[PDB]
Amino acid sequence: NKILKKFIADGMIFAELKELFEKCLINEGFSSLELRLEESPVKVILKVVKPHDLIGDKKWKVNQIQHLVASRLSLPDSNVVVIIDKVVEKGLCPIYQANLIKEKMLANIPHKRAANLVLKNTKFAGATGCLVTISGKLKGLRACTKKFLEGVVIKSGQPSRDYVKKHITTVNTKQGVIGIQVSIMLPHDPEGIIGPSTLLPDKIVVLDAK
Amino acid sequence: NKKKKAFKTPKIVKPAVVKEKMGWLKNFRIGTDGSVQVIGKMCEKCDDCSFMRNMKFNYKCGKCGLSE
Amino acid sequence: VHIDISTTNKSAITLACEKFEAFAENFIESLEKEVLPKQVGLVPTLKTPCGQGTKTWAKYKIIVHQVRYVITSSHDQLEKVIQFLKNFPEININLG
Amino acid sequence: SLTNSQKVAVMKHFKNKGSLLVYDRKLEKNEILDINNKKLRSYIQSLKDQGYIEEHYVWQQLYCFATESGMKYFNDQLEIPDVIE
RNA sequence: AUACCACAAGGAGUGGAUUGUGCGGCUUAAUUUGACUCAACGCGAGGUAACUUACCAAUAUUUUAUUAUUCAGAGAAGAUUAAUCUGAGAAUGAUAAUAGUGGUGCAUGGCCGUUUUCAAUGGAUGCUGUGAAGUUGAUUAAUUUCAACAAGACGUGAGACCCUUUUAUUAAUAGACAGACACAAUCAGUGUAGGAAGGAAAGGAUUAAAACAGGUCCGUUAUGCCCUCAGACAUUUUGGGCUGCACGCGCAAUACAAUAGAUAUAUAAUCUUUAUGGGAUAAUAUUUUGUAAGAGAUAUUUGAACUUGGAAUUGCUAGUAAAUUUUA
Ligand SMILES: [Mg+2]
Ligand SMILES: [Mg+2]
Ligand SMILES: [Mg+2]
Ligand SMILES: [Mg+2]
Ligand SMILES: [Mg+2]
Ligand SMILES: [Mg+2]
Ligand SMILES: [Mg+2]
Ligand SMILES: [Mg+2]
Ligand SMILES: [Mg+2]
Ligand SMILES: [Mg+2]
Ligand SMILES: [Mg+2]
Repeated sequence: NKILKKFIADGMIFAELKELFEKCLINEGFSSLELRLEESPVKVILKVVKPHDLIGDKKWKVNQIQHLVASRLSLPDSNVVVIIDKVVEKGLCPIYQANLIKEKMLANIPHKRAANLVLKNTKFAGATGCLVTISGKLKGLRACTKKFLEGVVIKSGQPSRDYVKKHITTVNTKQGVIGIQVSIMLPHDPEGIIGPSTLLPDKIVVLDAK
Repeated sequence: NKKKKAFKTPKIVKPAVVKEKMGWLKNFRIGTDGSVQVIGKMCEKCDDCSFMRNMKFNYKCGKCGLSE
Repeated sequence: VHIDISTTNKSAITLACEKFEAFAENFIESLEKEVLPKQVGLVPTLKTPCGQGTKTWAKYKIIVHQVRYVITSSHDQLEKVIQFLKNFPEININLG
Repeated sequence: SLTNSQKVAVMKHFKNKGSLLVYDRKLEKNEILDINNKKLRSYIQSLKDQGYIEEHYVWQQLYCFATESGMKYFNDQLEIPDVIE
């Protein structure tokens, strides 16, 4: 009963520390975060798409974040080590692909143009299919929704959970708020670097007689 | 549909702020020789600057609150 | 020397076993393997943020796996393995 | 409406680390530097209108980052023109 | 065609009494408010007192910037309990930020519910037409698999997959497949036999396109417009409310008794042989929690209606209904 109580408390730290990166790191486009807590330097690891801006400049962003994470957790400074890495493929990260729509919609480019660009990137990346939905006040007083489907996508059961990546972002505008949803279906690779290693249970291949 | 509360009673007045002029100079006396005659009492931890607040049964410090 | 393994997924506690069983039993000292049954937390909650529609409930869960070793050894024979066999996601609180 | 003694206690912390953690308790004092917590937040809110620091509020906590216009201004405040040793 | 949110064969109810709760009206200074066939009414995880709290009766305290004017170290604005420290901004304007459980879910996002124990849906090749366009029988929970066919192949949804119980044993692995035989074809369906388990092994979870002016601004540092600006439509303190009483309705707990009640050694023994069934309401006394009891607990007394309920209507096919117990 006591060992269950500890694992809950470190996760509420994780929920608060995730939404800081969604507010502070729009410029460089983080992909994820990972926290290691059971070592003497407790490890914060960040996967950002553009790490060459940070270590090339050597700004305070490596250090200002380092002071906050220890003072939040009441640990003294120089007890946390922050490690920065790259992201492998920019097309498969739906947080970066949805962030680009937040930039493009602010320059008054219409939504049919902005949705048509994000489908072309993942076709070069190699994903099998995507799904972008736009919803809200698009043309006046009444609201509607438009979805733009490319490729194939599976949305049922547990093997759906290994093969999709979705995210919800919103854009504020001068009249109303517009919701933005993006899904990305990851392709198979048995290396494990790019996608899930295991295979689909529907597809059954038969060895030749030889 | 909340509205302003109209009170049939007027406002109860607040006491006005006072400040005594040259209150710090009262603690010293000036002789005709030009020397200073000190009458107020300085607390033992803070003998250099601060004066003790003169009450009838108590002597009070404004910095440390030492009571005598 | 009671030492325990506490995890969140099955796959991490498996690869730590055959790495530890070959290194600790075959080389220096004996040991005992002990796996504890799982402990489950249940938070039954109502779905909608309203009281209008048909009232449905959902049950969330979180599982903890426990495998404990009971070893009696010399001093540095177990403590060299803590520095050597520290794996990445799992916790291993060692009680000497 | 803060004193000059504690206002330099704020600017000295921004030159070293550049970041500051403020909680949202309305009757407390900060442990790092002793200011009443409602007055300290109103001090940071007046710094934003000069543009020197940007803020982030999530999960009942404040996370503030100064900018290049602030880090230019803050080390210039404590600057001594000449030092003779 | 199909179905226990439809009948049929059956069985326990509800509607008739008492009480606990939610809705309507009414009353008052206030009895805060959303929802109204399935798809509102033990619903907002809304359980009895201060907070919660949006209502009434009273008290006390105040975020920022640009700029205009008057002050202000011959001490602004503060803290303390008239005299003691610390000490540099303040007061009224105007724009622009900040705040509101104040209005609009017929201005929005997100999260939901209902259709839905519904099964359909998209390119490409060929064929028909100038063109928009188009491609019967059996069986299955399922356009789920067959047969004939100007159609021949594919993809999505369903299925496959995942979690719990059961047999075994290295505890993470085997074990079930309609396998076997019979019932004239393929796809099926039924019966017997062996087995822990025989027909989706049993039960859940996940979950298409599309629709509703369905609910949610009183969950949110989600938001547009509008309204309010310092005894503020802000926030704090003390009492009173949300629970009141002529009256209509829905969901539930005990009862109308010998297939029972008290006592007990729980079949030692005994008693009640029809109101010793039934417990509402109320008094006196001891006592628990709380800043604060018409709140919970104990002894004795008082002992209501009630003897199986009009028209009508809900659920249910196996360890199911029904009855008695049990943690969070
Ligand atoms: Mg599928
Ligand atoms: Mg399925
Ligand atoms: Mg009745
Ligand atoms: Mg109250
Ligand atoms: Mg609001
Ligand atoms: Mg609506
Ligand atoms: Mg409506
Ligand atoms: Mg007010
Ligand atoms: Mg108010
Ligand atoms: Mg019940
Ligand atoms: Mg009786």
